[PDB]
Amino acid sequence: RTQSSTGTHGGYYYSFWTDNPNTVTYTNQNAGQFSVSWSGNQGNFVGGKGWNPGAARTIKYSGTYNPNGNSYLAVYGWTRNPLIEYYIVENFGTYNPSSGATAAGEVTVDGSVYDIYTSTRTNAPSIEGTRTFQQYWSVRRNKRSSGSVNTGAHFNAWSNVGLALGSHDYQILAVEGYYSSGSATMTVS
Repeated sequence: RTQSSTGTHGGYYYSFWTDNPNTVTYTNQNAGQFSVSWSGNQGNFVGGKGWNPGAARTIKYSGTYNPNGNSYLAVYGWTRNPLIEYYIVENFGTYNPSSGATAAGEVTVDGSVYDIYTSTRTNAPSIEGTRTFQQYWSVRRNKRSSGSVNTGAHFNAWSNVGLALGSHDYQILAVEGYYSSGSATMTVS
């Protein structure tokens, strides 16, 4: 029992995916706002609002992020040609989502050091089907739940490590949860 919902709402692209629709409720709200509540410590989900295609843009977000357990808050997106999955992690709960990726330096932007990581996913699900692709991570040391993200500074930092980013696909401010509980209301602009 999986559910995937994508579209445009309030002038913004949105995406919500879960393998347990009964324990997670995603609500599109006006403009770049969305809410997610999840309970019962059951199920995996990722959802949020943003843009398709993405770009090197300044992403402003504000709201309330109240996880209880395994969860993160991240700018999240993809490129093609080459195929790259990337995460700018602004906050997380009890597990660092970068675990197992390879350390690849530091970048200081938007009020904090971010630790950079890279990984390779081999025959894994992608926006293009089963593929081998590169992942980039920036993980904020100073966790926060509102602010601005200069995505281009991260893109440039990643390009000095490995492959440069390709042509943008979607780019969202995402809330994720993994067998946990919580609630969040975020507004992107």
